[PDB]
Amino acid sequence: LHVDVPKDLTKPVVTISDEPDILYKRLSVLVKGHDKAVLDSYEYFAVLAAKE
Amino acid sequence: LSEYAFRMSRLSARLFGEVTRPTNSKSMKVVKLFSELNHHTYAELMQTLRFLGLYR
Amino acid sequence: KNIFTGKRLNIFDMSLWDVEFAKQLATVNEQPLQNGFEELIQWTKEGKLWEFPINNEAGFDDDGSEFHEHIFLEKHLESFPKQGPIRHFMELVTCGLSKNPYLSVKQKVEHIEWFRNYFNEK
Amino acid sequence: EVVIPKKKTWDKVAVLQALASTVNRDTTAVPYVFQDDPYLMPASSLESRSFLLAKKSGENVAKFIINSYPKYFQKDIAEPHIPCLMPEYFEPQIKDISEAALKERIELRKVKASVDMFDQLLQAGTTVSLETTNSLLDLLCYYGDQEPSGVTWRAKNNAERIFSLMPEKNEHSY
Amino acid sequence: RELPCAWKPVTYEEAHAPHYIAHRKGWLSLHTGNLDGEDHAAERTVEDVFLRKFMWGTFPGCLADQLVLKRRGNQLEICAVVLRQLSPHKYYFLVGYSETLLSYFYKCPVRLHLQTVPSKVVYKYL
Amino acid sequence: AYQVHGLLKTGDNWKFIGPDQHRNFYYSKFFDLICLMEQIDVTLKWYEDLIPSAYFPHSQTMIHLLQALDVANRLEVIPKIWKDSK
Amino acid sequence: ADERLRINSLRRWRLSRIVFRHLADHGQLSGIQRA
Amino acid sequence: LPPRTEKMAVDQDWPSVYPVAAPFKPSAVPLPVRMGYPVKKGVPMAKEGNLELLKIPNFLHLTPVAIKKHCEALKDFCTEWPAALDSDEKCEKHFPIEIDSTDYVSSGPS
Repeated sequence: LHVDVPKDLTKPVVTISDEPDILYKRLSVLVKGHDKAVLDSYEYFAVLAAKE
Repeated sequence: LSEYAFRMSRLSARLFGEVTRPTNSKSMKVVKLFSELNHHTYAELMQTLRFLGLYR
Repeated sequence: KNIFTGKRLNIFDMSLWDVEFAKQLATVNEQPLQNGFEELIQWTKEGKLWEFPINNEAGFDDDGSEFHEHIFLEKHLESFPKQGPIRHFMELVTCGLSKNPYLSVKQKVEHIEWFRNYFNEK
Repeated sequence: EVVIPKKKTWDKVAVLQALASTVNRDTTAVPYVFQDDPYLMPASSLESRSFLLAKKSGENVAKFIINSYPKYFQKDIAEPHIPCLMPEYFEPQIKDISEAALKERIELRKVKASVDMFDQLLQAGTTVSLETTNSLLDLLCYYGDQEPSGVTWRAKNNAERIFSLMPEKNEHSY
Repeated sequence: RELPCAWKPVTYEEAHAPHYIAHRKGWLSLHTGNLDGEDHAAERTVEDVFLRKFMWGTFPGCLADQLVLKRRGNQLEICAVVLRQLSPHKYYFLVGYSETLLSYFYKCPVRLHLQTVPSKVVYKYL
Repeated sequence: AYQVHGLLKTGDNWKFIGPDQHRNFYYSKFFDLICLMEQIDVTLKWYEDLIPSAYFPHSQTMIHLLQALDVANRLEVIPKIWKDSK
Repeated sequence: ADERLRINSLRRWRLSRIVFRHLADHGQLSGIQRA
Repeated sequence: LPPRTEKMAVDQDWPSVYPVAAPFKPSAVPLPVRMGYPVKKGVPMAKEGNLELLKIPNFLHLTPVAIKKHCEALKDFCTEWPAALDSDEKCEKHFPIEIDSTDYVSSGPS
């Protein structure tokens, strides 16, 4: 799209509840696959997303 | 084996739900017993779809 | 001046038909899917796709039961002998049942009732 | 001091909606409903409509075969259960002459079956409740004595006969 | 008349022997069932067997090449390669039919991703 | 025309365009308006942004676009339009 | 069944080997390669 | 009819082409990617009709640009770790109990 763009976008509703949230010390994600390249690409994706 | 350790072992059995009374191991078999617990549908579907005129 | 100011009527101040009326209202915004995210959204609203983050016990509640119903089943042994060898056999039976994660409370209770019956005929 | 922040709850599709709101429409592609394959992308509006109609015709034939023979698709494997993938039953299950049967036919929108059941109930001397006959009247009035797929109102049709036959007429009937 | 008188191209996949399944050839079906700890490998195998039979029976003489059965959660993506001999309207009709029938058979959101080719893509000759 | 398009884009308003016939009618007349009044480059931008993703043009829309090109004396672009029409 | 279990108390692919080989040899069984 | 990659500009918005996980489409991917062991005096097979490129679980729908755009819009859903818990040493101090629970992502109907 170069001129024809959506004017406004309906962002999803995120309500700040009143309850306290769970806290996690650690979150270990073990991904198992038959291919090393697939797991390497997934590692790149997950690590990047965690960084942003 | 001290009497103290025996009474304490059957106490810990009460705490963790293990059988407090030692029933040897032969009668324990039902404890294990109660610890654990289509060519048709394929066949007509292929042939049913066949005479409708969409399969082979 | 805008059309929104002027004279008015001044008259007033401040079943199946409904079902099909609402279904016809739905058609007003019934458009074809515009991309893949929209397809995933429609599918998950329909209940097609899995919920993410995935919950391995999604759609299952074990009849809202609590742990004490699964661990402490000796209150179903009240109608049995309290000190004979059936007390031994049935206490050990319920110990076995209390360690079963695959059954719900209802099946365990029915099983205990079957032993109730079986001993009563015998 | 450990200040536990508050839970943020979002509706079941918030993340998908946010991701979609990130992405704009593709200018150089046909709408998502068609295949991107060059031999399959429609070239003209008439061609696009023809493709869409063929797609829907295939879907409708699939629904026809599924509903015709539920037995081959009654085997559920998925957890959580998905009701929208189960066969839909259109045949009345209650066979005896009773007001429940008439309600069942009315729910299933079987106009002729409902009228026949009402006449059988009258012949049996069973008093039909006001709500049941009102629902039958609603079905007849909406569909005009015709089975679901304009129809012109015919004098002395079934709706008028039902209206005349009621011992008591309330606001809803009129 | 008398017994003394009476007495081939390959695709990429047909060309390769089984022992190249992880060296040069890939895998057609892809699912997590066979992994260590994961369950229902036999069920996925039966699903693939029925699904290949049904695709080959529903698009006769159209499939240039074997299917590719991918799985993401519930999703079942049938990435098939077909030809351009049959009319496009019949492709659309069959795609709709097969998707709906397979979705109601496996109780999961099945999908089709046909790729038409002008003709079978030869790799070599054997 | 721009006001109506902007309103159509506000939030989820696009769902109001209606069936395929109505969408084709709306977009054809919108593009006709653009061709008859916009300076040429904006017409071409809209041409790429609307066709074929939004709707499949009719012959008269292409005639209008060619007339707009004529008025803009940018005859150089015509082969691209003919390839697109084919 | 359950009755039988109670009275007792009172006291990988599911295919034929060849059909496995054809699917395994054609690459139709995921992750099963030849050593 | 001709593939639509000829119409794709060199500075177009890639994430719009493949918003989500989609199979390999040689008519949609504007790349001359070739895959396959060449025959004697041959070349790796072209993308058009290539089954091997279609058998890859591609990451075309997850590019660094797409990933950054997605994570920019998903920031709205995140809370903040309580800054008091700077490290483990205070973490087993204020919140002694640790409950470990596991979840599994498989592929299938159940």
